[PDB]
Amino acid sequence: MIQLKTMLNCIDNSGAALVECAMVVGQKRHASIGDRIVVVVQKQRGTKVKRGDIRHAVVVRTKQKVQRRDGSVVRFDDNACVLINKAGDPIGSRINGVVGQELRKKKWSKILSMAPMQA
Amino acid sequence: PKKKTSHMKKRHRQMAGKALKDVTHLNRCPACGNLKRMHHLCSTCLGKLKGFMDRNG
Amino acid sequence: GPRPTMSGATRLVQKRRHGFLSRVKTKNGQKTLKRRLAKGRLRLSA
Amino acid sequence: AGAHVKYRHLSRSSAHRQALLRNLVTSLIKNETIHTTYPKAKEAQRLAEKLITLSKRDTETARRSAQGILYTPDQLLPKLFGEIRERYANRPGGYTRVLRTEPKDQYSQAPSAILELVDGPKDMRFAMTAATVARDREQKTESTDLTKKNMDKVTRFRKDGMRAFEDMVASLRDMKFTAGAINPKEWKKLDR
Amino acid sequence: VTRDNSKQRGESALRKSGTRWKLSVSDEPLPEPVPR
Amino acid sequence: STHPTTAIPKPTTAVLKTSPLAEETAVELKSPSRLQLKSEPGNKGNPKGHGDRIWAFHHIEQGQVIYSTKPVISHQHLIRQQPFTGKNLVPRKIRKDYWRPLAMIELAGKDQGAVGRSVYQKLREFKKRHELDWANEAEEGRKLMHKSKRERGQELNDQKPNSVADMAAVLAGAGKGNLMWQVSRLVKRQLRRATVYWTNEQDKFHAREWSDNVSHEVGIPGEAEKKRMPIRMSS
RNA sequence: UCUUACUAUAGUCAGGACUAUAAAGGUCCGAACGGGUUAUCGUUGCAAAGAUAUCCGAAGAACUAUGGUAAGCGAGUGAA
RNA sequence: GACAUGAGUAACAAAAAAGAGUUUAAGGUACCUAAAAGGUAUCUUAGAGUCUCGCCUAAAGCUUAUGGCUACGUCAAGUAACGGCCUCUAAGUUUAUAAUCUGAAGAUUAUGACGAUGAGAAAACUUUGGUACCAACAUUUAAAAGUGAAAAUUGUGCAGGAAGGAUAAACCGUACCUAGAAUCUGAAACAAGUAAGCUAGUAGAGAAUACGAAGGCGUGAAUGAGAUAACAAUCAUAAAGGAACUCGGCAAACUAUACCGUAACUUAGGGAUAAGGAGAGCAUGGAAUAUUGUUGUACGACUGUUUAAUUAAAACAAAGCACUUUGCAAAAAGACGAUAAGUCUAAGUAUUGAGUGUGAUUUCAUGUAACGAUACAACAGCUGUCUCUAUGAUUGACUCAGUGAAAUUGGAA
RNA sequence: AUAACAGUUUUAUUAACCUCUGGUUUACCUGUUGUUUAUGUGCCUUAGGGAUGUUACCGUCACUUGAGUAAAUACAAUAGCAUAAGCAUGGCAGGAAAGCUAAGUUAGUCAAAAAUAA
Ligand SMILES: [K+]
Ligand SMILES: [K+]
Ligand SMILES: [Mg+2]
Ligand SMILES: [Mg+2]
Ligand SMILES: [Mg+2]
Ligand SMILES: [Mg+2]
Ligand SMILES: [Mg+2]
Ligand SMILES: [Mg+2]
Ligand SMILES: [Mg+2]
Ligand SMILES: [Mg+2]
Ligand SMILES: [Mg+2]
Ligand SMILES: [Mg+2]
Ligand SMILES: [Mg+2]
Ligand SMILES: [Mg+2]
Ligand SMILES: [Mg+2]
Ligand SMILES: [Mg+2]
Ligand SMILES: [Mg+2]
Ligand SMILES: [Mg+2]
Ligand SMILES: [Mg+2]
Ligand SMILES: [Mg+2]
Ligand SMILES: [Mg+2]
Ligand SMILES: [Mg+2]
Ligand SMILES: [Mg+2]
Ligand SMILES: [Mg+2]
Ligand SMILES: [Mg+2]
Ligand SMILES: [Mg+2]
Ligand SMILES: [Mg+2]
Ligand SMILES: [Mg+2]
Ligand SMILES: [Mg+2]
Ligand SMILES: [Mg+2]
Ligand SMILES: [Mg+2]
Ligand SMILES: [Mg+2]
Ligand SMILES: [Mg+2]
Ligand SMILES: [Mg+2]
Ligand SMILES: [Mg+2]
Ligand SMILES: [Mg+2]
Ligand SMILES: [Mg+2]
Ligand SMILES: [Mg+2]
Ligand SMILES: [Mg+2]
Ligand SMILES: [Mg+2]
Ligand SMILES: [Mg+2]
Ligand SMILES: [Mg+2]
Ligand SMILES: [Mg+2]
Ligand SMILES: [Mg+2]
Ligand SMILES: [Mg+2]
Ligand SMILES: [Mg+2]
Ligand SMILES: [Mg+2]
Ligand SMILES: [Mg+2]
Ligand SMILES: [Mg+2]
Ligand SMILES: [Mg+2]
Ligand SMILES: [Zn+2]
Repeated sequence: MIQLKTMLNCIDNSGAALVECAMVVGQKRHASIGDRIVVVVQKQRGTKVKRGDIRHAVVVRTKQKVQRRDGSVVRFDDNACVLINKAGDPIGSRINGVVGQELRKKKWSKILSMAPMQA
Repeated sequence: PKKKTSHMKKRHRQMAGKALKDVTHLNRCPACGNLKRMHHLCSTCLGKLKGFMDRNG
Repeated sequence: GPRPTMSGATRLVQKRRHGFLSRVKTKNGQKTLKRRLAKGRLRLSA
Repeated sequence: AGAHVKYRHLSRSSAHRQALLRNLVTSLIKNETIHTTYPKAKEAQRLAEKLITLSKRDTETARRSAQGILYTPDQLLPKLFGEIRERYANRPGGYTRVLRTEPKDQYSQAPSAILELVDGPKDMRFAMTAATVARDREQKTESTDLTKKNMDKVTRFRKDGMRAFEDMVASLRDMKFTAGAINPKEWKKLDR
Repeated sequence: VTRDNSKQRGESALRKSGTRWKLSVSDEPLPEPVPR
Repeated sequence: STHPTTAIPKPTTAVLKTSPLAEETAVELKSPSRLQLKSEPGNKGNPKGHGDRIWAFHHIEQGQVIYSTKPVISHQHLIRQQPFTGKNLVPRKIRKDYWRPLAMIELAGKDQGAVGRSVYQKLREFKKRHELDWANEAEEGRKLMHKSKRERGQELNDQKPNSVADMAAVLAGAGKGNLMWQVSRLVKRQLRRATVYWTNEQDKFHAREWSDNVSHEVGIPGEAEKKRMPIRMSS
């Protein structure tokens, strides 16, 4: 459950470390794993994204527990995301971390083609 | 209140469906025969038996 | 509104202000006595 | 809007309600009977029947939980695990009897009851059933099925049983306790 | 300090609390006087 | 935590039956103490003369008693001898117009002050057991438990009759460790002589019986000088 | 006898910290005491100025007690 | 003036709290009994007490004041263990006397008298001016040790700390009440207010915080028993997010020992506890300490004061500074005096007094250190402010028994 | 033609419902701090003595403690220990089924027809 003013982690090599959610795209319900959002870069890492740049992102990890169709419920220790452009193409090129398994059923093959781990 | 309630509209509120109901669940007491409420213990035999068990025992 | 202006009041200040000797012994206090006396007051002071 | 009440709150605080129930169960053992309101007699009835169930256990935990309900354990525990334990040894539950009574306080007219220990020295249904039997024998009447049904209830698990019941009847007739009792055959001719 | 500094702990005359400790005259019957 | 006794018949060490409950008299509940089997106990660690005489003062109106080793009581005695018996029932000070000497006890031994310091202890321990632990007056005699808390506090203050019964008991060997006993242990024992001075001859009749080692005298030394005359029954 | 100022005679301010002092400071934290910052309740109130929490001063231009003086054509008192 | 309506409605809710027995007096009923009586049970009114539970506790306890529409058997030569009366005087008062001023009334000065909130011989028996003084603060001292007074000893700072008298038992007070349970003030039985002493113990630096020994209380039916809707008040907890709420972080939440190391700035005192490193089981565990923090601006140097009871501040005051005035030879100027004598100024004298504006210091209106329940902004954390509410607790609301208002109303189908 | 295996939307809104995921939990279990009360037990030595505790006296201007002076004693004892309960926000902390609940689950809209407008 990601809303406005929520701070998330960027796990791709885009040069963003800490982004803040500014809008849940396409829905009124708060963004969960695999949902598209618009974020604002709040920090960087020592064509990178400068602090204050507004980009679209995808939620990959949520601290809120998420119930799968089989009754499996997954929970992560923090909220993460990967920056994407309005087209839907990852801005970065490599993911460092574990993403949720809900990206497979929501057609995010591009994020899943960067060899991210899954839980 | 904007006006004074008349004798009619005040008598409706006071007595229309507010008549005291007659208690009809009364039975006699087996030990003494006195009238008591149903499913209840006689008040005159309770005190007498309650006092009879305090003297001798 | 009214205030509790008689809280902590002592009966020694009542005799020094509105007592009988505060009135017979002053020119302005002799008038108050005669007025209350001419009206019929029993309580000329205090 | 929320859930229903699990039990009666009796318009008291949490701690005040746990002390009210421990005092009624303390007076019930000490006095074998108590005359209180009906909602109070029905809330302590569940705590008095669970305290006598602990008195029928051989573990020490039950001996420590019985100490945590009474308010003078040093003086009342010997009675709990003594006389009372022997009394209710063979009874499968149902050690208390709550009988509705006329208001104990006439000011508020609050319905009252009598919480008592069955087969006890002050069992009010054992005496009321003995007075009915005393009147029936002393008036050459035939006991009703409800009198016969109550005569066996108050003599089945009691130690002496029928012998203790016949002695009560004998003591109520030699005292002339049934003097002035309206015969059951003249109840249909009485209005007042 | 092992002593109890509240000498008259739980000690009252109106409620007949009894002596706090055992005295040398505690094992005898109280002398009964002739009333006034 | 306190432990109250019950009004049950018990044995006494005194020679007389102090109370009707007393079963036996002159019973040895403990071997004689160090100074009990001593012909001449001495004023070892106390001032000269201390213990030779003991005074008793009483409220002539309410009946409250105070024991003192000196001929005059002070504010200490009123605090250390009068327990709380109700609101408006414990005086805030000693009023000279109410407190008078009730009696005075003088021993034969003019330098054996250790015997009076023992008589003083049993009198003060008996008085504490009269204001507290009064189970013998709860349902009999004055019936203090059948009275209101206000009237119960007034009767608990009236310790004058009780104090005179503590004198006939203490001066007859009541108490354990009482030094009024004299054991020879050559084993015959006896009581030491004593003299009680009374301001009122009628006050000595609160004790149902007095021992044979006490002599009664009227008038307390120093009371006539105060223009206070003793009350005599014979007149 | 309220209240403002003054006046005489008296009383009170747990404990701790810092500072040059044992005691020299309109010093510091914080009870009693004195204030009344913010919010809520209350508004035919418990109260014709209260309750709760929060907040400020708390050895000083401090606070308190019992008396005294100064007020109504002019204006007594007024850190206003 | 009487009697209606609202209405048998609101209210009898200080977040202490009740439970079950017992008993006394008078009287009402039912039965027993018909010789009236007496006995058993029960109810009404007015009491009392026992066992258990809880509440206050540096009090809601005890001893006493101010005071009192509570009640009248409250008892003293003095000290221990007592005040008044009485003696002495302060601030002051004076229809006392003398003098003086004055349209009358009156006012002034001196003397006298009077006036406590102060000072007054002895007693566990008694009748000169630091060779100083008895303001504040600090220190020492009744010898086994500690603590609190009393009085005195010594000393410190400046703000420089009364007056006068002396040195055989009369008369008056004494009861009760101290504000959470029947009494004072608030129109009253009001959740407010009111003086002094004591005010168990444990644990503490402590009168903090927590428990509570004794004591009191858990109201004069001015209430009691139920039930536990909406909603309100006061609270508890809370997934994910963390100001997205809102005029505004309003409210709420977070904030956590004699330790190593501490910046710009600075009036050299501070800033500063800066910051930064750290103190058997889930937890060395409750309460209080304990609060958003930091930084930067505007205004005012600062601590203080202000519209009792809607404005606490930037306003008033303030130390410092500046200017005008005042030579005292009979009245220094200023203030006061139906109007004077005269009083304050002042037992002062140009570094005195009064008036006026400014408002430390620095630079000569303006820039810093410090300080602020002032106003505002940013940053970090924090949270039910919000996304978006849910649940739980108590007290009302609701029903039964008792008691019983108010605004309002031309008449009303 | 079978058998086995695998794949077959989103958003919004309305209502119901607790299987799941959570929230709550004021008479459930466990742990635990401060303090009080009751009960039980409770030191050394050869019934006695001693340690601690108790009462009285001595003493002080007064209070407490110690010494000293007498006596009693776990028999009704001290500190400690055991059990239980009270109070401190349900004292606090970790869990928690039922009930209620949304952020959770499921369902309608997301089956169909007639007569009409331009
Ligand atoms: K402060
Ligand atoms: K004139
Ligand atoms: Mg006014
Ligand atoms: Mg006043
Ligand atoms: Mg209620
Ligand atoms: Mg509690
Ligand atoms: Mg008195
Ligand atoms: Mg005044
Ligand atoms: Mg200060
Ligand atoms: Mg400050
Ligand atoms: Mg003010
Ligand atoms: Mg309102
Ligand atoms: Mg209505
Ligand atoms: Mg209503
Ligand atoms: Mg109501
Ligand atoms: Mg009767
Ligand atoms: Mg406190
Ligand atoms: Mg009155
Ligand atoms: Mg006198
Ligand atoms: Mg004079
Ligand atoms: Mg005086
Ligand atoms: Mg009040
Ligand atoms: Mg109060
Ligand atoms: Mg009043
Ligand atoms: Mg009281
Ligand atoms: Mg009550
Ligand atoms: Mg939350
Ligand atoms: Mg959370
Ligand atoms: Mg908005
Ligand atoms: Mg906003
Ligand atoms: Mg706030
Ligand atoms: Mg300022
Ligand atoms: Mg104002
Ligand atoms: Mg204000
Ligand atoms: Mg300047
Ligand atoms: Mg001049
Ligand atoms: Mg200015
Ligand atoms: Mg300026
Ligand atoms: Mg200020
Ligand atoms: Mg009603
Ligand atoms: Mg599908
Ligand atoms: Mg569920
Ligand atoms: Mg279920
Ligand atoms: Mg339990
Ligand atoms: Mg308790
Ligand atoms: Mg408490
Ligand atoms: Mg818990
Ligand atoms: Mg559940
Ligand atoms: Mg369908
Ligand atoms: Mg068609
Ligand atoms: Zn019957």
